[PDB]
Order: sequence, then C-alpha cells, then structure tokens
Amino acid sequence: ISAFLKNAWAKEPVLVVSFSVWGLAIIMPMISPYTKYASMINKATPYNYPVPVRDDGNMPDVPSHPQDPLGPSLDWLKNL
Amino acid sequence: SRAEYVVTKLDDLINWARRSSLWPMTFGLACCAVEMMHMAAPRYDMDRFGVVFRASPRQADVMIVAGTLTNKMAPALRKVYDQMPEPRYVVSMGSCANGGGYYHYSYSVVRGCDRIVPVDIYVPGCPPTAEALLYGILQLQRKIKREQKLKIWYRR
Amino acid sequence: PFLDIQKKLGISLDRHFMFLSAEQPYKNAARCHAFEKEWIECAHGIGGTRAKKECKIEFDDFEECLLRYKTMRRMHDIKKQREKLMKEGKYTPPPHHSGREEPRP
Amino acid sequence: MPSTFFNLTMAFSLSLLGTLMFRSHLMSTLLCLEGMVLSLFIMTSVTSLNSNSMSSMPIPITILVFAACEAAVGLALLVKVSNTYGTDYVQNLNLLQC
Amino acid sequence: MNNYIFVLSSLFLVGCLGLALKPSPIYGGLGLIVSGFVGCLMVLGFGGSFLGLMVFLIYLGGMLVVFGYTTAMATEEYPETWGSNWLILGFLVLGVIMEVFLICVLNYYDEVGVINLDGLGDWLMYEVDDVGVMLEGGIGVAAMYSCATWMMVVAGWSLFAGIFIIIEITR
Amino acid sequence: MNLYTVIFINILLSLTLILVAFWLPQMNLYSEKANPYECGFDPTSSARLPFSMKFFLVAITFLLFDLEIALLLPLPWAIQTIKTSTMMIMAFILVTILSLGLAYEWTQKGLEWTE
Amino acid sequence: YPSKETAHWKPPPWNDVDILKEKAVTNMTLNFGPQHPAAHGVLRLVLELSG
Amino acid sequence: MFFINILTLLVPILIAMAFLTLVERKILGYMQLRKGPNIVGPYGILQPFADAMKLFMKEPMRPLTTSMSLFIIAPTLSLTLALSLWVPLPMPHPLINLNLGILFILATSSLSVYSILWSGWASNSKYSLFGALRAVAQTISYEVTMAIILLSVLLMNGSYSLQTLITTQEHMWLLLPAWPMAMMWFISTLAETNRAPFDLTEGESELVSGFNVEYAAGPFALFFMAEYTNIILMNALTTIIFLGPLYYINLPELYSTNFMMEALLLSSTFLWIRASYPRFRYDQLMHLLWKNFLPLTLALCMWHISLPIFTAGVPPYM
Amino acid sequence: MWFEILPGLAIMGVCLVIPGVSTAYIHKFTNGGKEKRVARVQYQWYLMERDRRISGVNRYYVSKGLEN
Ligand SMILES: CCCCCCCCCCCCCCCCCC(=O)OC[C@H](COP(=O)(O)OCCN)OC(=O)CCCCCCCCCCCCCCCCC
Ligand SMILES: CCCCCCCCCC[C@@H](O)[C@H]1CC[C@H]([C@H]2CC[C@H]([C@H](O)CCCCCCCCCCCC[C@H]3C[C@H](C)OC3=O)O2)O1
Ligand code: SF4
Repeated sequence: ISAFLKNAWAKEPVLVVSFSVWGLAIIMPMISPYTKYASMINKATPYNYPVPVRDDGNMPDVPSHPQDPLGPSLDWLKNL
Repeated sequence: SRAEYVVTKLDDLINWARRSSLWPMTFGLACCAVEMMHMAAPRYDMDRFGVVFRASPRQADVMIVAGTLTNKMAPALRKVYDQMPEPRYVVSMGSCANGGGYYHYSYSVVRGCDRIVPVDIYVPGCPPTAEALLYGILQLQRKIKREQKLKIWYRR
Repeated sequence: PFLDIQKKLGISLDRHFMFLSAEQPYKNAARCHAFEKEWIECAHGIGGTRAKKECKIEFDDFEECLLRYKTMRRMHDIKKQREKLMKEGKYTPPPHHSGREEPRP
Repeated sequence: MPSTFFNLTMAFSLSLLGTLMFRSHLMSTLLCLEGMVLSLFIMTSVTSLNSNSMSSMPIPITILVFAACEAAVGLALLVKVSNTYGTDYVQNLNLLQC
Repeated sequence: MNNYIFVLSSLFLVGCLGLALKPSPIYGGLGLIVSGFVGCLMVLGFGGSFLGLMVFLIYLGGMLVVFGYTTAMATEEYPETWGSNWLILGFLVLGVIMEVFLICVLNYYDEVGVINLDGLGDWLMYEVDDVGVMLEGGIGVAAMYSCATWMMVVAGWSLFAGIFIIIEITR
Repeated sequence: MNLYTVIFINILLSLTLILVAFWLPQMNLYSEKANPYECGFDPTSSARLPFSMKFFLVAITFLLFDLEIALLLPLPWAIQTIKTSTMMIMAFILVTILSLGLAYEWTQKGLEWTE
Repeated sequence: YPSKETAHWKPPPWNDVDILKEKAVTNMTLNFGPQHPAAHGVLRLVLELSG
Repeated sequence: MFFINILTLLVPILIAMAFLTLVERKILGYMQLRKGPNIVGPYGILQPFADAMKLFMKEPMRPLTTSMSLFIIAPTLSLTLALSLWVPLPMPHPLINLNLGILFILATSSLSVYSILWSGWASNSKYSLFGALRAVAQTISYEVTMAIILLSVLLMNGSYSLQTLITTQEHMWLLLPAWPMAMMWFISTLAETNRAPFDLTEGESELVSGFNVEYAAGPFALFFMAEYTNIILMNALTTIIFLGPLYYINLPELYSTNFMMEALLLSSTFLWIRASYPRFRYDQLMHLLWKNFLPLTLALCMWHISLPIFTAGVPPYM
Repeated sequence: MWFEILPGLAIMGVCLVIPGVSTAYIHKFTNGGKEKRVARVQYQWYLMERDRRISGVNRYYVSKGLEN
C-alpha cells in the first residue's frame, strides 16, 4: 500500500492532509496529558455566586473564611 | 461680480472632468484596431490621460470607429452609438472609416462612418500611427475644452 | 408516552427540558420557576382529571406569572385613572414620576 | 409582548392563507412555507427570550434545520416538475385525475 | 420609542401579507428578506442577539438558491408584480387598511389583554436580571452540545439523510 | 440608536448621490437608446425566458451545508461547558457526518455539473 | 358510473407512464455580437445556449 | 458629538477608496511597463475626482425593458452595505461595539450579493442575467467555506466580537497558528468582491461587462463606490484577524498607524494578483472551493475543535 | 518610476488612519478623558447604570472616589 499512499500524496495531496488531520484530531485528545484539565478550568470559573451553606456543627470539610486551607484550591492553575 | 463669470468656471469644470476621463469602447473593427492596441501598449499609454477602455457602450464616452464599416455591420454600429449616454463623441480612425478608403468603390462598404454616425474628429492614415491616433484623442480633448454649453445656457 | 422506551431504558433523551423549571443550562432560574415548581408538585400521582380542579388555585398563579394578564389590566386601570384626573386638573404628578428625583445608588 | 404576538400569529395566518389559495406558480407556494416557519421561529425565539428559557433555546434552531430541509426537498421536486413539463405551472399536475 | 416593536411587527405582517399575495418569486424573496430582516430586529428587541442573526444568515443563503431556481423554472415573458394586477393591488391596500381596522376595533371592544394600545412598551421585557453573566442569549443554543444532545443527533441526521434524499430525487 | 443613525446616514448618502445622478445631467431619450443592449443587435428573445442552470444539485446541498454551520457557530460558547467530552464527541460527529455526505455527493457525481 | 362530467376521462396507462407531448427545447439564443471584446473584431455567434 | 464621528469614518473612507482607483491604475500599469494617470494632477492624484465628476454629469437612463424599482434600489444597497460594514471595525476602538461582530459581517457581506442578483435581473438583459446567475455560483462556492474558516480562526479567540481579537493577538500573530486558514481566508475573501482571478459577475470577456451592461454613468459609479470600499474592508479585517498589529492601550494611535501599513500592503496584493493570473471559469471556482478547500477546511475545523481541548487552551468568554 | 505610486498611497494612507485615530480621540473627548466603557454582559450595564445614578450629574464618565 506504500505506492497508493504516496501516489495519492503525489497527485491529490489535499485529500491526504484532510484524512491525516482528521485522524490526528480524533487521536490527540486521548494521548494528551492536559485533556483532563479542559474540564477543570471550566469548573473554576465562578459565573454564579457561591451560595453559602448553614452550619449545624457537622460541616467540617467546607471552609469558614474564604482564605482558609481546608477547601478547594486553584493552586494547580497558577502552575499549569 | 457678474454672474456670467461664475458660469464659465463651472463650464470649464464640467468640461475638464469630461476631458481627463474619456473612456473609449473596445470596438475595433479591423486592421486599424491593431494600432488602436499599440496606443494602449506601453509606449503610448492611454492611462496617462485617464483614458480607459470599457466594453459596454453604456459606460463609454467616445467611440473610436476604427476599421472598415460594411453594410452588414452598419446597423450594429448605429445601435451601439445610440446606447452611449450623452454627451458622446465619435473619433473616426483611418481611411476606411473616414471615407471609403481603399474600398470606396466596393458594393458592401459604407463610404465612411460619417454616413451613419456624426463624427467629431477624423484621424487620417492607413493605419494611422499610434501617435496619429493619440494626436486625434488629444485634439478631441481640446474640443471638449471649448464647449461653452453652460455659457450659452445663461444666454438662453 | 405511547411507548415508555425512555423510561424502560431509564435514559432521558428529551424529557429534561419539558418545562421552564427544567435545569436551565447555567443555574439561571427561568421566569416563574417557583410558581410552576409549585404546580408540578401539586399534580403528582393525582393525575389529570383530579389535578384540573384541586390544583386550580396554583395553576392560576402560574398562568398569572407567565402571561401576566392581571397585572396589565390592573396597571392599565391605574394609567387610565391617572389621565382622567389630569384632564380635570385635579392631580399633579410627584417630582420622581416626572424625571427629577434623588436617585439611589 | 402581547401586542407583537397577535401580529406574528396573523402573519402565520396570512402565510397560511397564502399556501392554501394557490396561484399560477409552485415556487410561490414554497416561499409561503418559508414565511410560516419565519413566523414560527420568531414566536419561539421571543417566548424563550421572554420567559428566559435558555433550555428551550435549542428548539427554534431545530425548526429551521427541518423547515429548510422541506425547502430543499421541495426545490428538488420542482426540478422534476419542470423537467417533465418545462413550465413549473401547478395546473400541469392534473394527470392523476383518473 | 415605546411604539418600536409594534411598528416592526406591523411591517413584518405587511411584508408577509405581500408574500401571501404571491407575486413572482423574485419579489417574493425580496419581500421575504424584508420580513426576515424585520424578524431579526424584533428578536433583537427582546434581548436576543444570537438567534436574530441566525434567521437573517440562513434565510439569506436560502434566497440565493430560490433566486437561482426561480430564474430557471418559474419565469414568464412578463413577471407579475404587486401592481401588475389591480385586484392584487386592491387586496394589498385592503389588507393594509384591514389591519388598521382590526387593530383599532379590537382596542375599543377589549380595553386590554390580547392588544394594549393605551399601554405600549411597558410590557416587553419582563424583569431582566440586572446583575449577572452567562445570561446572554445564545448560551442556550450551545446547550445543544450538553444536556440537550438529542436535538443535536436528530437535527444532524436530517441534514445527513437529506443529502441522500436530494440526490435520489434529482437522479 | 447609534447604529440606527449610521445606516440611515448611509441610506441618505446613497439616496442623495443617486438622486443627484438622475436630475443633474442633461438627458435626451428615445426608443433606440433605451432598448436592450445585447451586443449591437436587437435581442431575438427576452431575457425572462427560462434559463436552465446545471449546478442545481450543488445549489440544494448548499442549503443543507448552510444549516450545517448554524449547528457549528455555537461552538465557542459550547466549549465553556463543564463537560468538554460530550461536546467534543458531538462536535466530531457533526463535522464527520457532513464530510460523509460530501464524500457520497462526490462519488455520485453530485458536485459535477449535468452535461 | 359515467356522466357528462366524466365523459372525457381515460383509463390510466398500464405501466403508469403517460405519453406526454414531448416539450420542444426552448434553448436561449445569445447574440455574441461584434462589439463584444472577445470576438477578436467583428463576429456574430448566434449560439444556442442551455444555461 | 456622534454625528461628527461618522464624518471621520465616512469621508476618509470615500477619499481612500477613490485614491485606491488611482493606485490600482498605477500599480497595474507599472507591472505592465505603463505609467498610470500622471497628467490630471501632479501624479494623477486628481484622476479619481475627474472620473467621479463625469459619471454624475453623464446621463443615467431608464431602459424600457428594465424594472425601475430594483434597478434603482440595487446600487443603493451595494453602497449602503459596503459603507455600513466598516462600522463594527476596530481600529482599535470600533465606532460601535457588537457582541456578535463578525456575524454582522457575514450577514451583511452575504447581503451584498443581492445587489448583483437584483441588478442583473432587474436590468432585463441576457448578459446582465448571466452576471446574476454567476454570483449565485460565486456565492454558493465560497459562503460555506468562508463561514467555517472564521469559526475555526475565532475558536481560539473565544467570543465573536472583533475587539477581542486584538486582545487575542497581544503577543503573537494569529497567522502563525492558522496559516492554512489564512490562505483559505485570503481566497474566500477574494471570491467576495469578485476580484480577479474570481472576476466573473463583472466579467469583461465572456460577458461584455456583467450585471453592469445596462447601468449608465450615474448608478454605475455606485457599484464602484462599493466594489472598492469592500476591497479595503476585507483587507482591514484580514489584518485585524490574522496580522494582529500592536495595541498598546496608552497609544491607540500606534494601532492605526501599523494597521494602515498592513491594510494597504494587503490591498496592494489584490491589485497585484489581478495583474498576474488569468481568470477562472465559474465551474472551476465551484469545484476549487468544494473539492479542495471544503475537505481541508472541515478537517481543520475538527483540528481546532480539539486544539483547546487537548491543550487546555479554551479561550475565555468575556 | 515606481516611486510615483507613493503619492497615491501617502495621502491614501492618511485617509485610512483618520477613521482609527479619530474614533479613539472622539471617545476620550466625549467620555471625560476615559475610554468608552463597553457593556458586553448585563453585569457591566448594571455597573454603568450604577455610575450614572451615583453621580449627581447623570453621566457615567464622571467617577466619584473615596470622597463619597
Ligand atoms: C501539527 C498537526 C496539525 C497540522 C495541520 C496542518 C496540516 C498541513 C496543512 C498544509 C496545507 C495548508 C493549507 C493548504 C490550502 C491550499 C489547498 C490547495 O491545495 O489549493 C487548492 C488548489 C489546488 O490546485 P488544483 O489544480 O485544484 O489541484 C487539483 C487538480 N485536480 O490550489 C489553488 O487554490 C490555486 C488557486 C488559487 C490561487 C489564488 C492566488 C493566490 C496568490 C498568492 C497569495 C497568497 C497570499 C497569502 C498570504 C495572505 C495574508 C493575509
Ligand atoms: C468611484 C469613483 C469613480 C470610479 C471610476 C471607475 C473607473 C474605471 C476603472 C478601470 C481601471 O481601474 C482599469 C484597471 C485595468 C482596467 C482596464 C484598462 C485597460 C484594460 C482593458 O481590459 C482593455 C485592454 C486591451 C486594450 C486594447 C483595446 C483595443 C482592442 C479592440 C478589440 C479588437 C482588437 C483585435 C484586432 C486584432 C486582430 O486582435 C484583436 O483581438 O484593463 O481598467
Ligand atoms: S484604413 Fe488602412 S489600416 Fe485602417 S482598416 Fe482600412 S486598410 Fe486597414
């Protein structure tokens, strides 16, 4: 098939680049290491106010003050 | 001041715009049109005088009747001449178009385009040199330079 | 529906945006979200020929919230009376209804 | 909102009244279907924007995807109508009389 | 200013009425673009920007094919305009006078409700959310790719299948 | 109101120029001048006669491809979605689906013109 | 049940392929006249076109 | 204060396009060993004024076979759209801000074709019809491609507004990542405006003039008023979309100075191409853009759909 | 020679700088020496409307500092 692949490359290159990049865009997301970071960045953007939640003495893992170390953090975004 | 003086300057203004934008028509019949191309060729550029060739008679000011005008073509030339919006000019080019030229005595040649369209300037020759036609175009430009159309309007 | 295939397989192909209070794209409550949330809760299990009369008090509220027929008729009445008083020269509008007030932040 | 929808609904009605009372052309009838969908698209668009129903916003797009496909099929039919009668007229589609 | 959407809707109705009278398809397209162009505006007046430019970007492309097709199949030696037939013109002025008679007569019988002549412009927006982002119209359309994907496949298939449908008819 | 002014300023400008075009110059009208041009000779038939095209198949599929972009222009706002995976699959399928339709139109001589 | 209304009806053809009066091709004619710049001078191609 | 701003955007554009007519005749002439207009003024600078004056003092006609309404409304739309289409253009601050700026371009740029269709059909002439029935093939060929390219280009910009493209290219030209598109954008844009080698609607050889063979001097200029301000525009957009000049917020004047340098350079390139290649046949234009550009453009659309996904480079909105 | 093209471009280039430079300066003249604020979301319009009503003079290009 080597001749056919390069014969088309020699005569109709446009239909080989289209097929090549078509397969490249399909496969690249699976191999990239940053593919999972596309979702997290779109979870960071706070378009709506973060509604607070009452305390009943049984809500330990959520922070009290905004700038406290016991909540979700974006320190991985600053260093991406 | 006199109102006549302002009129002439407007007359010279409208004439000037009609002198430097004289668009002929790509209407070379035969054997002078080869020297009508040379006029458009590098040596004697017509774009210098704002003279640009356009195919449609609706967008052509002057008509260069270059080449023998025959009976079969005579109805077509008058039609094309009619389509040109006024003001329009005609520049008969060469012996075949001025009079009958070399074919004055033939059975199918109208002896000069002056029988079919009113000619403004006659450029003699066979073919006229590219300069000879250019002298004709310039001598046509000096014709528009003295129209006196708005000046007479004040007198009417 | 005619075939409960979506329920049978459990997949909500096109039954999560039936109505206004149906989980808008971002968390933007559709206009009259509370009113129709109230109506849909009222008419559950109680079905069709029993929700057309027992939940009529709530549907009318939803009908009012969405169409707003009553507010227009009400505010149209206020405007008509306001003009009639003006023609008789018995009412002078306040400064903040004419374009001159102390605007709030 | 109330005043404009009476105008949109009657816009559909006049277009509906146009796609029923035929005339001497078949392109014109297909154009009338365009106006009917044009009225339907805007009503869904205004209602979605009026009620702030951003989950219902995809619906008006889909009407255009299918209504315009009716035109695509309608125009293809009209090619076959003309290639067999050469006039596009509607009174030439009377060959099923019997 | 208050009577801004009403004038657009009325022009939409007049434009559609002109399309209902069914002149030659050349002018039908011109009338349709006038109505479609007005259709974009009133949609914009309701706070929606993305949908408005879509009705005006899809129907525009459609009329080129309709213009192409009409000059190929539906033509006459003398195409019919809105004034070629006095009857059509008669029903055009009558239609224009008809709406004014309907618009006016509905007002007196019913003070408010379906039509509000006395109160106009007040009833157009219904409590925008003053403070807020992601509210711009068109984000909803983008839901077609998320939690509305069924509309995406069905609509996509119609375009997919349609290509096959057209080829077979034109074979 | 800023954008209304601009187009109506343009409309007035275009109308004034064309209005000045028709009333400023001196005119001399007669039948021979206003007749159709048709390269010197009188037309044999009107230009309103049915003028068959031959790219009608590409004309129809242009509509389907025009509706097709209407399903692609929302992509910039669809990328903002939290998922990023349902979007991508439903984006490749749409573009891939268009290509297969184009590929089938290719082989069936759809894009070629009727001879 | 024939009557005056349906006196002129005919049965459909057996294959449902009517013998329609074969339309005459009304091909457009264009005076590719002399003044055209592409004529290389004076030449009238009265040429039948189909698009 | 707004009305004054229109003058600074309306008068200079008219003057600039008029002086493009001279620059075309001069650049074309020099590539052909000719001196363009150098007799009307010091170097022909008055040539565009001369042409403008005569056409508006040369009788316009009302042909018997035509349709007055469309024959007269078509040129108005051409100039109205070609001039109103400069409005959302950031240089660097646009006269009006549009949240959907480029879609305004697509609808209005695609609306300019109806000028050719109505102009050709209204002027009941066979050659005028041929020009009209070539714009349909001209537009069916490029519109599907031009829209997809712009989608791919902007998909690394995030929004649709033009003025966000300046922020996008703060550090690097958008040509460099998308030079494939910039070539397809440079041809699809050449298809619009009917500029050679895709000069078919106003064909001067196959057709006498093309959709203009019945427009006398007066309305005829209205088409050239628009046919060249649309040349400067799509060059203006291309230098904003691909050859992003320096913004430097504190120095707005530097953006325009650098902007004009590229816009003229690109504008000199449309005229340069006209001077070099022959013209396509309008079937080959259809095949060129539907057998070569459409495949690759669609394939590149997938490439740029995944590019922000497998690079974490999703652009922001607002 | 070829440099005769520059007059065609020199005063043409000026004509393509006016529409860009003029708008930037006209904005600063009308908007009190600040750039024209751009409202692309409802959040920004609420802010301009806020500044329009914050200031005694009903204009959003006058900014009140900490002087209240
Ligand atoms: C890392 C993984 C990701 C990588 C992804 C990228 C993959 C590599 C992509 C490389 C290809 C880039 C894009 C290629 C676009 C060109 C497509 C093409 O091939 O041209 C089409 C056509 C082909 O010629 P043709 O004769 O039709 O061949 C088949 C004949 N049966 O040829 C033509 O169109 C010629 C006709 C048009 C001529 C127009 C004149 C142009 C003059 C030159 C001006 C160029 C200016 C460019 C700069 C503009 C700046 C704004
Ligand atoms: C808005 C402000 C106002 C706007 C004003 C608009 C202005 C218009 C602008 C036009 C301008 O911008 C330029 C650019 C280039 C373009 C033109 C000029 C010249 C060139 C033409 O295409 C023709 C060149 C051929 C010259 C030869 C003519 C004789 C041939 C006669 C035929 C018979 C011959 C025989 C016999 C022999 C046997 O062989 C034959 O075949 O391109 O117009
Ligand atoms: S005058 Fe002489 S050169 Fe001119 S056409 Fe006649 S023979 Fe030829």
